[PDB]
Amino acid sequence: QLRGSTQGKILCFYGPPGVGKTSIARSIARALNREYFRFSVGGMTDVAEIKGHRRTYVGAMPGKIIQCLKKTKTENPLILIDEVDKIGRGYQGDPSSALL
Amino acid sequence: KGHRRTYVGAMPGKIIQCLKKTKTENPLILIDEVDKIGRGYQGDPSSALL
Amino acid sequence: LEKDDKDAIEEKFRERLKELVVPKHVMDVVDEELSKLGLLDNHSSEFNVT
Amino acid sequence: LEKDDKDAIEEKFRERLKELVVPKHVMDVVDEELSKLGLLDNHSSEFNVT
Ligand SMILES: Nc1ncnc2c1ncn2[C@@H]1O[C@H](COP(=O)(O)OP(=O)(O)OP(=O)(O)O)[C@@H](O)[C@H]1O
Ligand SMILES: [Mg+2]
Repeated sequence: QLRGSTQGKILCFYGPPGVGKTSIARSIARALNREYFRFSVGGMTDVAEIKGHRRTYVGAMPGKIIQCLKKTKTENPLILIDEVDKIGRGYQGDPSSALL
Repeated sequence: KGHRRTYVGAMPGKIIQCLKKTKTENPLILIDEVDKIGRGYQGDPSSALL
Repeated sequence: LEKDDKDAIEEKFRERLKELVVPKHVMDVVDEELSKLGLLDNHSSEFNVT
Repeated sequence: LEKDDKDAIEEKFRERLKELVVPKHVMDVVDEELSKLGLLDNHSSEFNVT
């Protein structure tokens, strides 16, 4: 409110499982009035889910973040990546670099 | 989700067949073998299923 | 005539974009692919991907 | 004469090339690719790649 126009940020809750890290996300989303959305990252290997496709393939669709833009009409939704701590990284070539 | 009725043989997706064959609007559809869904060309259809 | 299946697509997508404050960068790309979609045969795979 | 043609697509590239000074080496490759580009029927996937 003091610095004019609305702005983004990043955060990282952490604590023992089942303590309510997730519910507060939905509550904060209701409090700030911006739209909510979430998606798991745990155990994924290929980057396409965060990154869509080249669309010369016969079956390509844009990556999930673009779907969330298609549903969440707002250009500043409260995305909630979750359970990064067990991010899938066993494949050759980290998807986590694309995440960064 | 089904096809756009432009492609050959664009029959409606499976839910519509169940709606026709059961001839009533309140079937007890029963998904099976959910465990090994995913990792398609689209990543997975699970979002739409949800 | 409601048979038009070319310029109907053009007007629909052009109308859907008006409300947004479109960046000029994307505006050029969407305009070009509209020009390409508006000349193509209705049933080619290129028309469906576009 | 009026109305659109493929040579207009051939042209907008050429003009983009007209200002910057290309090395003689690549001055050819673009030449043969352009000369090939006109002869294709436009719906062939080869036209997309070229
Ligand atoms: N402080 C709290 N007040 C009320 N309910 C709570 C609280 N913390 C947790 N809960 C209950 O726990 C359930 C799930 O909580 P939550 O998913 O946040 O656990 P978690 O720590 O996120 O688990 P994980 O992080 O492993 O997904 C919710 O239904 C919620 O009602
Ligand atoms: Mg939880």
